[PDB]
Amino acid sequence: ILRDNIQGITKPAIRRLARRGGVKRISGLIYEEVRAVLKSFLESVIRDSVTYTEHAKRKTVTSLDVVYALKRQGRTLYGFGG
Amino acid sequence: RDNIQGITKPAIRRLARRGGVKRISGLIYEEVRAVLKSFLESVIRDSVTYTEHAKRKTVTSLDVVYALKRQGRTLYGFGG
Amino acid sequence: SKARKETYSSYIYKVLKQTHPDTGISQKSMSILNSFVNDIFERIATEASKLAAYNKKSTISAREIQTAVRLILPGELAKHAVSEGTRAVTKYSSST
Amino acid sequence: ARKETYSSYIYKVLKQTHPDTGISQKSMSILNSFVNDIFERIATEASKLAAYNKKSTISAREIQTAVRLILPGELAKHAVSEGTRAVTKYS
Amino acid sequence: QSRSAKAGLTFPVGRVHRLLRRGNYAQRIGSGAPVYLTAVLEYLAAEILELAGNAARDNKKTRIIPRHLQLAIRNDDELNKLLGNVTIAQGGVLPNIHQNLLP
Amino acid sequence: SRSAKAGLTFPVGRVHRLLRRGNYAQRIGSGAPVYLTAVLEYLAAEILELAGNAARDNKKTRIIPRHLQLAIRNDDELNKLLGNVTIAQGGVLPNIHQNLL
Amino acid sequence: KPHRYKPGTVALREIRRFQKSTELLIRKLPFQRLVREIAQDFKTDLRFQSSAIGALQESVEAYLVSLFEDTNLAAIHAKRVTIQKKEIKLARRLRGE
Amino acid sequence: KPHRYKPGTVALREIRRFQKSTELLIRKLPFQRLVREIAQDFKTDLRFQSSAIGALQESVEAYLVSLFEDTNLAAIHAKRVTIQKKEIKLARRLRGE
Repeated sequence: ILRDNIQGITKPAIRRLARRGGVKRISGLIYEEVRAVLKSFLESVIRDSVTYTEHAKRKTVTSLDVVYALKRQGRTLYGFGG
Repeated sequence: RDNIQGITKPAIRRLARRGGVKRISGLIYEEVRAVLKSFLESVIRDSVTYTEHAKRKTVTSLDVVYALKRQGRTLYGFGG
Repeated sequence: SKARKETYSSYIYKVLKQTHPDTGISQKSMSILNSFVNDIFERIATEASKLAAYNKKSTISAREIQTAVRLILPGELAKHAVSEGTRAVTKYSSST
Repeated sequence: ARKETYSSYIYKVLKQTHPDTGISQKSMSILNSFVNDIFERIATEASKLAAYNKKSTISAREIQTAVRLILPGELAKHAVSEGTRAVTKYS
Repeated sequence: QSRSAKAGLTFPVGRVHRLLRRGNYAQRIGSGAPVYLTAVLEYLAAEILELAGNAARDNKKTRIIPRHLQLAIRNDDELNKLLGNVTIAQGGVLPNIHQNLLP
Repeated sequence: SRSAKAGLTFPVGRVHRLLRRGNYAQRIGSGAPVYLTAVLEYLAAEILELAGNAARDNKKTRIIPRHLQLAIRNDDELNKLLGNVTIAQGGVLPNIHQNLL
Repeated sequence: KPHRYKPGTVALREIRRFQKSTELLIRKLPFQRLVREIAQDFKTDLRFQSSAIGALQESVEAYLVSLFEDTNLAAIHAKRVTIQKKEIKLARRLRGE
Repeated sequence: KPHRYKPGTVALREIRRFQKSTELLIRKLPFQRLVREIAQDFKTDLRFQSSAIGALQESVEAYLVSLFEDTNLAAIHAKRVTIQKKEIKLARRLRGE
């Protein structure tokens, strides 16, 4: 729950995700590098989310909070709380 | 007439040299010319739209700046 | 704990009925449509406001909105939307 | 005519920071674009967070939080400290 | 009676007028701008709803699955060209395959 | 001027009027323009000091566009803030790869 | 002889299935453990609701699927079909990330 | 003994010279009447001022040079010294276009 859960996105999970990109073979070192990329993106989103949460005088983080966090990325298409 | 060909083959060769390519394919010159045409048409449709809105027959620097603003280019310097 | 809210479920209902009286409607599509409506609204309004500020005019009229729409939207969509906007503003002025 | 520009203001910024090297008009234009764009971005996103914060009146705290959420760590924190100090001085 | 009915709409136009007025846009708001916005809603929502029904009949479902939303987005060139990065709400994607993979 | 009494160099009054008339809020806190101007001089001073350091690196007493370009590219925080920003006469950094050598 | 399919044979009907079906493909509880473990560092003891978790996984899934499609396009551009580290880094760099 | 340099090194010296000098690579009048031609079809009887056109040429040159740099990075990705059409299309497409 709070210790070494980065393996939640597992190697078979990464292989299945790469199946959706249209690839036949996934190399061994692909899994951990895409894990690091996902970690970086998730950290970048959640930093903005938690900073907004602190600004809003709120203790809980809502879905619309991360919606605004991703809003300044610059696309903002459909989704919950759009 | 035929003014797009005014950009010469040695000019595109130097431009690709700026891109750090030792040997450049022959079709690459005309492909670069074609993507340049697409770039200019995408910019200039918006520029002409803004010119027509602006109640002005002359395309000003601010006109080009506003045309470039929407497409995400956001240039600096000229009309900044 | 609520009295009145501004949602577009009646709008999608009647538009689908006037378009095809054979299709159902859910609320998830209602929310997604509301999101896209809001985003396109701020896009059009901000573009028109900044364009009016560019033309040193402090009064925002239908011309600014129509020009902003014609320059943001794809050419065929832009032209059709501008024609519809011109007819709508003319009929609204006639009705007053 | 008299216009509102940061010519003398950025000039005295330089004279307060680096009174040894002059500035060209190209760098004046670049700095003017930077300062203007930063101004509008902070103003608009602070206003929109305030609208989300169901407040139609903006105070120094809103600008503080807005800068702390847009800018990177060191820049945001230094801006927070200096702006809070200046606001507490003035009011 | 709201003025939308005589103009072919349904809005209480004062609602949108207030939204623009409190939106910090301009000191003077054109009266025809909210009406044109309502017309834009009517027709853009018409075409998007017909896209949603298009993708719904693509699966013979009277209700929607967000797969219908994804099909409506990706089968329309202007929607895909406009914006496609932010999350699709349970709609999935369109995995495009190549002609060199499969034997 | 009340800009100087704030410890500020950018015009506090002019920036306050821009905030009030910039379609931002009906009631603009008078400390908000001071805060904004403070951020602006902080960023401007960072840019100027980095440009001066780059000019000293190139043995030049003037801030040429190449100096400012290299100054921004040498700062990771600046690159994060300004990554797609393109500056004339700055060209690109001397980036080479040993594969083509 | 056992009906051993050649590599790449089942993939046809498999992509026929999962292109139409629109369910999730990642274990939920490990993912919520991950989002917790990254949240406590930013803010401890967060009282997570039932929401604000599925949106994150859907967004990251869409982003990584787009990145994987771009990587496959780059691999085909590289006169090959398989994925590799260089394809991923090139796709990410050309995406502005 | 004619003095003919081996191919490739003069390319490097040209690259260095174009790196030091940041002048416009396309003559002004060619861009002028190209813009005039491309604006003829949109609206007739349009006169172009002295300005607003050097900005167009500098923006096009800068973004096209960035595209060339991305294309060359993808070419090194492809392990070759030549630019190719698939290189250019991968550079364009992966940039959100």
